[PDB]
Amino acid sequence: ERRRRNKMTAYITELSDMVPTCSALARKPDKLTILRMAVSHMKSLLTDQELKHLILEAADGFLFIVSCETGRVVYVSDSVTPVLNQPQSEWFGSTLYDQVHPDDVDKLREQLSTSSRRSFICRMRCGTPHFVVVHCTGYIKAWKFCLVAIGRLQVTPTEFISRHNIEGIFTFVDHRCVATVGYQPQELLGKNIVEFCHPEDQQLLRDSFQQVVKLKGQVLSVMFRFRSKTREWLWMRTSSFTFQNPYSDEIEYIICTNTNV
Amino acid sequence: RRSKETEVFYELAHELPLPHSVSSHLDKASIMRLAISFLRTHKLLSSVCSMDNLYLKALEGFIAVVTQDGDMIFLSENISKFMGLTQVELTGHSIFDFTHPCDHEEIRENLTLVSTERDFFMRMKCTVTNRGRTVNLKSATWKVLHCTGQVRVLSCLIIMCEPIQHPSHMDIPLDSKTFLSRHSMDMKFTYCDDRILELIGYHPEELLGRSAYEFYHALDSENMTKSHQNLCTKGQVVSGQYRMLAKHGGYVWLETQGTVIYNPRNLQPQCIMCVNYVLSEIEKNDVVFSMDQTE
Repeated sequence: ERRRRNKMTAYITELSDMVPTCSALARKPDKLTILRMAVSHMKSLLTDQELKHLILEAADGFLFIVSCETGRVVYVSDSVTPVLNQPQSEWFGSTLYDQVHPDDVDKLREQLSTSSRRSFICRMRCGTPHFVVVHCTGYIKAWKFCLVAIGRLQVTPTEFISRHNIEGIFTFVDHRCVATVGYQPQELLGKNIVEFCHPEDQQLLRDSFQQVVKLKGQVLSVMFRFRSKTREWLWMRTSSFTFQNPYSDEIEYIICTNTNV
Repeated sequence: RRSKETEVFYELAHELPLPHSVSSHLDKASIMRLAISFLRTHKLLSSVCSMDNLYLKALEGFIAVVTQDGDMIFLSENISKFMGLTQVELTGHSIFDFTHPCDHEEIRENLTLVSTERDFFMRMKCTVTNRGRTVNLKSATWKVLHCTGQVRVLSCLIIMCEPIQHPSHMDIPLDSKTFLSRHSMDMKFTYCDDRILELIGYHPEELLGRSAYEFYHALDSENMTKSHQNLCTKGQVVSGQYRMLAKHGGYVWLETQGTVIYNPRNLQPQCIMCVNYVLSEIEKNDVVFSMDQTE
């Protein structure tokens, strides 16, 4: 083919642009030379440390090895420091159990049993008692045993929130209702939102409800008087929208945001 | 002379960071692409920093750095292990030449632009079979990879690509804090294993036929919808951390792997099998969030 030879050249060209001792040259050397100036130039020179470096960049991961029988940390890379805000000196020579959430201790015990590939998720402490979610990947290598693994990180009242069935019945409320309306979640759950609205407002609420369903997906806001736990009538605005199943587009429930005015 | 070039090409191949073995079999175009990419690679790295066999083996995935225009200028060695395709075979080629076109647009925009962070799922060609073996490029399967990394200044995207272990095909050990579930495509429970009871307090009979969305804390519902659609559209997904409402108050933290299961005989999407990683004990045990908890 024609462009066959051209792309070897683009490659070649590229090569010399990138071999400094070749690139820094008065004019461009030939094929046989650049070919032997790159050879000499790398015979000078992926780094062992670099592969490790990429992980940190990419996965925000760091490496560690622990003795399987005890959980004794036989090694931790220093990347524990950028990853965990943790000194290798804080980490090397230690026990993984010291480093996890007391509730991750059990889960941790099962991973280190004599048996292969291993992989799990756990919460670790970072210091200046705070925990972060860490995905651990690795394998068992004898060292009576050690675990070779990588831990990486992961990417990420004025009101209270409710979910309803399309009838207006309460099926979910956050703890801020107590703060917003004085009710215990139990006191709202299972009853119709209609049952909490002032008579003179109730059709608007229903109007609102017939509309948000009909105007599927989208938000509609409506304002009404809510009866507190202490019975006093409270002005409230709730903005809500319908929530549909991503597969079926069945309406899962109505989602409301109910803001004390 | 041809002879005299063929000599240095070999000289170049063996001084490529490669086994004398593999170094020895390269055509010349590849020796270019691999050498080139090695220098290209080496240039990105010094910009960032200012027993690899271990690191390589601890990985549940492979590393890629890709240019804003799609060229795959570096691919870690163990990818062959996951995608069948080897470092040599792909290096210097366009990512878009190996990803589902339905994702190209998505990839493009992850390659582009001001937060640097990147996390997404991609269908990439795989020519190694479940349990060892290998296939030809025409006999390629689509494999979903979970990609996390950062876009970084000419730009580069530096990501880790992890395969999602298939529920019917498990190399890997499971502990206590994990349970299985099956769903219809709308994520309604169609099965749940006995460990759920111990773990969260529900009986499977209480969950069967029940839509997954009603047991999510509501602050999470919108976010999980994304997981669902990903799962459907691409075939597998990893959810974020989420709270699931527990039988008697409060909720648990979860992470779930979902896979669409196919009928090998009629090639119908049969169901969704979920591996659910429980990340905590019950939190806000005191707070009743939903109607079910009443029971």
